[PDB]
Amino acid sequence: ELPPVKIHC
Amino acid sequence: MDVIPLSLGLETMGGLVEKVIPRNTTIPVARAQDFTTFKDGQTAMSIHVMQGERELVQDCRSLARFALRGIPALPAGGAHIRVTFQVDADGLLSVTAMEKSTGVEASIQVKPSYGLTDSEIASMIKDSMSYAEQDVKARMLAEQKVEAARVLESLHGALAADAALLSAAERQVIDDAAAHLSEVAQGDDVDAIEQAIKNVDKQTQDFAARRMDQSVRRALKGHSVDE
Repeated sequence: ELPPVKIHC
Repeated sequence: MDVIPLSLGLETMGGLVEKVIPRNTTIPVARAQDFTTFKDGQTAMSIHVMQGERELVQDCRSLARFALRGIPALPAGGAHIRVTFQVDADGLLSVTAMEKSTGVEASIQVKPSYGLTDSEIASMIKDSMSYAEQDVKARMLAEQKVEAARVLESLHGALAADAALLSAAERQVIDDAAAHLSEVAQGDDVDAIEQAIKNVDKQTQDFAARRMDQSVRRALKGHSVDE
């Protein structure tokens, strides 16, 4: 499963 | 009061570690950070809890891993996830991931177990300064690789939707630019990845504009049962 991507800066 | 000896964080795209609770924070404590999906329709996300001060996964200690599942299927970057880290006064660590629109959640608790020695803690702290600049370069590299994959995923979705707007000739120029980006993103030259992304962007500008033109003519002048 993919890890998270930051949603903002 | 007692403090956390090393930063606690989460793996993010590109093999990087995002710190959620900083080293030397007094316990008990809780902190959260927010995240999103990488691909259209993604329904799951991997929550990989780590400990340490450095920027790459391979240079931190893996504590636990679990998944959040049941994320509503939405376009890439659309689902909003909050991950909360909690360390209680006895050192119990709880991590919770939760999605905004449905409240779906998953969590774990990790019992304190066989410690790090004080001397391994010290060494990990000192390595983080000693390799600071190498780490800054490694993070920049990895973040460019993520951007490459982001651009490729978006193109992949657009081609899936709207291949009909391109000639086989134009489609080959695009496919060749995308294959070349994909190749250089496997190496370790940051400037080259950047230039290859720029080339994909320039080769897809007309395609992206035809896709907008199509949505606009349709909304504004109306649709045709033809196509």
